[PDB]
Amino acid sequence: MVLESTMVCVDNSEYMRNGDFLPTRLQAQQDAVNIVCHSKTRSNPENNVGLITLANDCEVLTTLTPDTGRILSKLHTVQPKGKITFCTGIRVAHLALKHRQGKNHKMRIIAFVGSPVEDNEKDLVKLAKRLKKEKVNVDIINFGEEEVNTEKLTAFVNTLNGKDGTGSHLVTVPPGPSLADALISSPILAG
Amino acid sequence: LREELQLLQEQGSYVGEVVRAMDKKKVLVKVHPEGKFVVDVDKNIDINDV
Amino acid sequence: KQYEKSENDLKALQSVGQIVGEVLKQLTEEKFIVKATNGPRYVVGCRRQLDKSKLKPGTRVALDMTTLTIMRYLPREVDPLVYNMSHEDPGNVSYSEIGGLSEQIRELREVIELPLTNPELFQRVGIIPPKGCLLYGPPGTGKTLLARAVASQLDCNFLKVVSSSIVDKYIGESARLIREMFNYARDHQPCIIFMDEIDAIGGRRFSEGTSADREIQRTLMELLNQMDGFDTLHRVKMIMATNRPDTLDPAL
Amino acid sequence: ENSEKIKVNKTLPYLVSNVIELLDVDPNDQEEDGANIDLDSQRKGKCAVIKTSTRQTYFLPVIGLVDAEKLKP
Amino acid sequence: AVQKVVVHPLVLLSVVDHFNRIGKVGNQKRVVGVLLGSWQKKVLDVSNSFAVPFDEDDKDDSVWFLDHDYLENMYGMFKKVNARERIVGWYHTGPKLHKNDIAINELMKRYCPNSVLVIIDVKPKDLGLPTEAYISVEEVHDDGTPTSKTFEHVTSEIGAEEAEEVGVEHLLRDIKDTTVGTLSQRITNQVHGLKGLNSKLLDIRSYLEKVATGKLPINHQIIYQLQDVFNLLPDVSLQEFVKAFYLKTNDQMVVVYLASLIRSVVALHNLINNKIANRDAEKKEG
Amino acid sequence: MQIFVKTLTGKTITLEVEPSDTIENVKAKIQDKEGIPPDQQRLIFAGKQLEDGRTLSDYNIQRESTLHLVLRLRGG
Amino acid sequence: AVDTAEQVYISSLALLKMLKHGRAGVPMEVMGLMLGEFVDDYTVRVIDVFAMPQSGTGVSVEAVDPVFQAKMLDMLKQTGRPEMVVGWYHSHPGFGCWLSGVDINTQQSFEALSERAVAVVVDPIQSVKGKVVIDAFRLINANMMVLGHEPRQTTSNLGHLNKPSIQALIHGLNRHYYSITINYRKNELEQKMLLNLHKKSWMEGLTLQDYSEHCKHNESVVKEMLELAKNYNKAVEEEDKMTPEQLAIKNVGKQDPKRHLEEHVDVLMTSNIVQCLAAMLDTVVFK
Amino acid sequence: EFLHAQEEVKRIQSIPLVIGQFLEAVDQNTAIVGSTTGSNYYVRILSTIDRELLKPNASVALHKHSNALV
Ligand SMILES: Nc1ncnc2c1ncn2[C@@H]1O[C@H](COP(=O)(O)OP(=O)(O)O)[C@@H](O)[C@H]1O
Ligand SMILES: [Zn+2]
Repeated sequence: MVLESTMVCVDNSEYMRNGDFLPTRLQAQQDAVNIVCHSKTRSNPENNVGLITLANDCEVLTTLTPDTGRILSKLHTVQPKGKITFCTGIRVAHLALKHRQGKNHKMRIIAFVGSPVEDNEKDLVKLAKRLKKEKVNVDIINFGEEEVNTEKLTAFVNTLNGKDGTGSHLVTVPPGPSLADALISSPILAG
Repeated sequence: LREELQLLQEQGSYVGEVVRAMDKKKVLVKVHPEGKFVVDVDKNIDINDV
Repeated sequence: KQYEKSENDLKALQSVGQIVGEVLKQLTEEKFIVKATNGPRYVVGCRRQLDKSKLKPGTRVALDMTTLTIMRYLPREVDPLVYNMSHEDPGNVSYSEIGGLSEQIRELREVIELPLTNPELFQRVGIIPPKGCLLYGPPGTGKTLLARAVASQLDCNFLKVVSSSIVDKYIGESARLIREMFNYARDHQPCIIFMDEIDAIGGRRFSEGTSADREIQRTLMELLNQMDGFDTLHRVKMIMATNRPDTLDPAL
Repeated sequence: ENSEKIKVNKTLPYLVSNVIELLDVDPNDQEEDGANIDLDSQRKGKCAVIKTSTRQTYFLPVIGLVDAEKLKP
Repeated sequence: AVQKVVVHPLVLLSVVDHFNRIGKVGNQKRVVGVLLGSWQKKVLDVSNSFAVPFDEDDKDDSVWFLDHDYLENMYGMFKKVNARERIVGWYHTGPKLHKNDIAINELMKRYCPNSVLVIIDVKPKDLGLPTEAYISVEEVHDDGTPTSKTFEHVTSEIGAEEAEEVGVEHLLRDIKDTTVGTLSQRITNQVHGLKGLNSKLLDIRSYLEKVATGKLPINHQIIYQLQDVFNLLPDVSLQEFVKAFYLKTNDQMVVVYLASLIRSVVALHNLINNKIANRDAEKKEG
Repeated sequence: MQIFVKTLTGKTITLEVEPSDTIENVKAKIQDKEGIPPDQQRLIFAGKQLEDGRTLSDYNIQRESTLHLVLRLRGG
Repeated sequence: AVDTAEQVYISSLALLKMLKHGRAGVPMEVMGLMLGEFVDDYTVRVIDVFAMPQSGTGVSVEAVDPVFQAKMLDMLKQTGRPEMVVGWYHSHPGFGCWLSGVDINTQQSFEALSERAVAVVVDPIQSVKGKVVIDAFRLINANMMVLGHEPRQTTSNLGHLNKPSIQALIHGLNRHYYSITINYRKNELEQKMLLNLHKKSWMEGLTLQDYSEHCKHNESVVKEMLELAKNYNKAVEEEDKMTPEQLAIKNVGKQDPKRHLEEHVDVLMTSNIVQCLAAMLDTVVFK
Repeated sequence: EFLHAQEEVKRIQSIPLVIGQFLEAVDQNTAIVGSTTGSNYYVRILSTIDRELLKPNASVALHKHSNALV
């Protein structure tokens, strides 16, 4: 019923091409998209969903829309091939959600990272205080391998919601091959 | 030229032929297709000019 | 169901008829000179998307009543006296019913039936086929009967004229039928013309008699023009029938 | 209410005329909206041309309160 | 190839309103919209335009936005109201084109196979002809570029239509103009001509002073393609060209000498015709 | 229940109706507040044309939903 | 609550959207909405104009589905800004630019919803390349037919821009409505570029046309100019003493001395001067 | 302004035009035409028309209501 604009950041880099989740990570992250779009539909039809990737190009396959059947058409032949790119992936979700049609919706970004990022801690803390200046809450869901026992991620989330924040969370990966419903057992409501 | 646009939004004039005049400042004119009309003369013209 | 008929009539009421006229020439891309059929001439325009190449000097269009602009190009008129003699004959048993003149039955076949069904043999010798024929004889020998069996084959492309209802009370208007006839015979390509009893319209000549005779002779000379004239004919066959051939014009 | 409205606009005084011939126009290829008129090409049925008693020919695409089958030229 | 485009004057004004919509930010916000035209011929037509949301940063010019969903629906409306019209390309308002401006073309070549841009200028500080258009090809070079991809100059002009000449030239009455004046436009045309000559030379020496000394890439672009410009430079006053000005200008002097010889006699008719009418209306009045 | 009738003139009209009411009764209430006859009235709910023969429960129109009011536009 | 001397501001984009939709749908009335803002209680300002899909007859025109309407205004809000409908427009092709009996029927529909809803009349047929016949009207009640309708505190909407035309007061003025004045507001940015769109590059300013045809054109024009001088000797010498209004009635016909003689000299002048003078600069400037 | 004045006269054509034929001319800027409506009139002419085009009994255009040479 609450007013937001779901911005999901999918992963079609090469490190999703393995089987540390049970069929393949692609169906694992697709079923995560399956449950969040039904979550945002049964919450409020006024809410709306747009997607972005973190590949060589950050591609807007669907601009922000309340219908989810278009998103489910895009998830097929997603081609998990490319390099993870991070510092512009938030930036292309940053300036996207200032062109919304309902300004009462909260700018919320979810992100699916299943690849090791080569980010600097200086580049993210510039992005983190940039998000302080516009009041954007981002909840990152971790997949697979990354900087394991996440460093520069908990540091990024805390330096996003510092000084009486805690509206942004960091759900790390459950390091176990299982169905995606067990991944979202705690994030079924929030982080 | 500026005045001219109203003056040509103004009705035209018929042309007919005088057969012969009669008394009391009237003539007898078939116009082109139609019958003959007993009409009035102007104040600038004369009977003797007809 | 009865309400559906009423709603069609609600739609039917606000239709406004359109002026019928003919295009004289094209002035510019959007200026056109047309003429109403009852009289005067106008300067008009099309809408946007009328395919203005098809507007030619001589074509016919429909005009708006108030704006007085071109709505649609249309095909050619018919002057429904022609419709009263085109789709009007009822059928007949063929020429097996007639008998006793099988030479003339064969003789008519080469001038009508063969050169349109088989035009190749005439090109091979290299001679244009003949145009028209003449039937004559005593009454009741079957001159009209023979034309019925020929007409019973086509039943769509046969024009019959009594050659006595052509006359009128006006001065023109009898030629105007004949121009419309051959032009209708121009449009459909394999046409047959049949005029029984020419002797009303035929005649020979008078040495400056009644002005009523001059109306007949001017009507007669439109045939003498439009059989030979300037415009030649193609696939237009003319069957002619009479009782006395002596009273006819030698130019015919 | 409709048969009342039919009675009003179908009066008694009429102009008589002649049915010259009958036609049937087809639609066209392109009809852009904004300038869309139903009179142009939205009807593909029958149609007729009429000369009045005042020596004036008219074109009407909508026939009226008769049947096109019963009409002959 | 397309080899020119034809731009109606309804656009060049339906761009500037959209620059006037978001123009309250003042500093910099580039307008990008969608161009509509006719799949006409080798020569091509431009009729209509509409806008699309777009923003982009100052550093890292790779973060930019074209709402595809807005582009599908609003063009679906214009396809609905107008079946004659379909897409031909796009435009942006930037005075000089930016580095970002090639990936925008690489997006929407999936809409029209030859998607063409048009650069306009809301502020032509140049008093010459604005609103020039480009098209992208591949010109793979001796250097070993995998794809040398840069836009090509295409000539352009302002179109005309019978209804829009009514509405435009009605609005020209807010200023005075001499279109009817013969040879008053002409003397300005060589003034507007040679001003264009001086403007292109002050620009080219600014490029040439930088690449001479200190800083610029000295590359095998213009520096010898501009050497060919010096190669033409006709040697005007030499042996036989003198016999081109003294055999042909004096031809055109005689025609002017003829035209003066009648114009003086024509004005002399108006003397006697006035001097007869002057004193003979006087001598009968008195 | 209350609803909202949003015009194209940026104007919001509130109406107290019932979920079982017909659309022509709602159009009568608009005439009660404006004097616009219901033939000159068009009602759009979420991009859908509304018909007078149905009810608000037929289109799942509930309390405090947003309608769109477009007027008849014929000249001539 | 009272009227004033009202004033209809425009946008320059609007009038071109007015006539082009009107000219392309010429033989019937074509319809559209009008989109602007109510800046005060005194003046009104339109900035945008768009049409809708329609369906017409020869005598009437109707709109179609209103699902186009709200979805059009929705996508104009998110690109640019939100705005306000102020009225509407249609055409009267070749007519006397006057509100018809159906045109007035859609106005109690519109004046009841918003107060100062403006009806606007355009005609792309009586408009020539010089000037446009634009028109806008404002409905008045019949219940206040005796009482005054405007307070008339100035002269600006009384005797200016015309007295009302005889073919428009025959239906309207000042019965059932009142007219309203229209001017043209101009932003500086479009004003500067509306000025300069008929000029070219320096290529056009530095051409030398071609000397073969230029001498051929001079060979052409002088040749009949000899023949104009042949006729000029006869008529000027002739001068029958005829009280020259009778000279001025026997000259309509084929008669033309003194008129082509001024004309061809002007053509031979401006061609030869520019052809010389542009050839002068191409030697002084170049090398 | 005189060349702006010539152009603003030209709304008078606008093409619902009817066609007559020129017959004669009385004096300066007033003439006689024979219409194709059967009758015969006494009309006024525009100062724009070049007077070299007259007397073949030329085909001319006329106004509908006011019936002048246009
Ligand atoms: N050869 C024939 N065989 C059979 N019946 C004939 C023949 N000739 C004439 N008839 C009869 O004559 C009638 C038609 O005569 P018609 O063709 O009018 O003669 P004409 O044309 O010379 O006046 C037919 O009803 C038919 O019964
Ligand atoms: Zn009207």
